[PDB]
Amino acid sequence: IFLNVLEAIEPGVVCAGHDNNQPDSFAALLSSLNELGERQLVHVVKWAKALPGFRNLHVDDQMAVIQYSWMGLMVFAMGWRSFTNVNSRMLYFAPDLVFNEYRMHKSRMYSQCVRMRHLSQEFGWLQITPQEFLCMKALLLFSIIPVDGLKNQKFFDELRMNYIKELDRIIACKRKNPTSCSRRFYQLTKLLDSVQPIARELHQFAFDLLIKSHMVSVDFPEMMAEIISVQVPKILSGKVKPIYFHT
Ligand SMILES: C[C@]12CCC(=O)C[C@H]1CC[C@@H]1[C@@H]2CC[C@]2(C)[C@@H](O)CC[C@@H]12
Repeated sequence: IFLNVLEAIEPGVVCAGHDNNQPDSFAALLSSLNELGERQLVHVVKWAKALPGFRNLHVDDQMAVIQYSWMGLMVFAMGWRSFTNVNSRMLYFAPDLVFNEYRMHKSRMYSQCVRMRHLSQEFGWLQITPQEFLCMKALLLFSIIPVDGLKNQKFFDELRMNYIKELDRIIACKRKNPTSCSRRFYQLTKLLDSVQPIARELHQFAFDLLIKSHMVSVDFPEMMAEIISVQVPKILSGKVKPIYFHT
């Protein structure tokens, strides 16, 4: 039943509304990414809330969890769109916002894009399964919290453990078998850990851009400006940190 839900609640295609007739300018690319950000945020919020056992979390923790994991969730899904649609050649942000080397450099985000392209490849280098992808993605929502804990840390802990057990079950139940029930787990949890450092580089980047955003003609939609100035700082200042499997 768990896999039915994830498959059933998987959001669809989200376009960024990017004008591809216009030249690839830093402000153009980042504004489109920003807008894409506002657009996917809406979806992620509706996805997370329809997640199994999500309502078991306290109200502001439901929101907290979302406002802290959104960067990680979106990159992971983006990495995945890149794998299916284009074999991780280029980064598939949206059908109308595909980044190539030029764009990557022409976004002043080259290095970060290398890491994400690198992630998309892992989906291939490991032959990651659509069912594993979904579970992994779900687990990402419960992978970053305040060091002083949430309102009801207990419920969150119950919720996080169960999701881990599921990622473990779709690695055991008949389908691909292989006693590799361990090697496969070490690797996925290893892949899961790797989205975090990538998400941090983007967190810092989004932040600096926002501070001097109007100095570079870069528009930040409402929701995005709020979360980057209110929630991301807590991550960057160390108040909220990611949960790592390996450490
Ligand atoms: C989450 C988004 C938007 C949704 C997506 O598919 C990928 C992705 C990764 C880069 C983020 C971007 C939103 C806008 C940000 C945060 C920019 O300010 C700098 C990095 C961008």
